[PDB]
Amino acid sequence: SGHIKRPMNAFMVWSKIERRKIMEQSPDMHNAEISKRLGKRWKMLKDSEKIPFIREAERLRLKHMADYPDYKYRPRK
DNA sequence: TATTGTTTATTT
DNA sequence: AAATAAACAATA
Repeated sequence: SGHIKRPMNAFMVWSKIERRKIMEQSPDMHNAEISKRLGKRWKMLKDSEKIPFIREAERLRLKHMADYPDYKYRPRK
């Protein structure tokens, strides 16, 4: 459609993988509960444990700049 | 139907 | 200038 999406931050990068894991082990589980539990877990994670994901987001961000150099975030009502 | 981090938009 | 609001990325 032409709309350029926001880069995934570290929490989104981690959430994708962990949501997939919870889905594989515990299917038939509602997405709101999964988000609540993922938020709690992420808040418990040590900063160092978060390093791979943070950097990964940054990597994606760099790619975003290369793919859409004229891009700026524009939230609209 | 919810979550965190990031950015812009709005109100103070 | 600074506190607050609000949009939004992936996903069942």
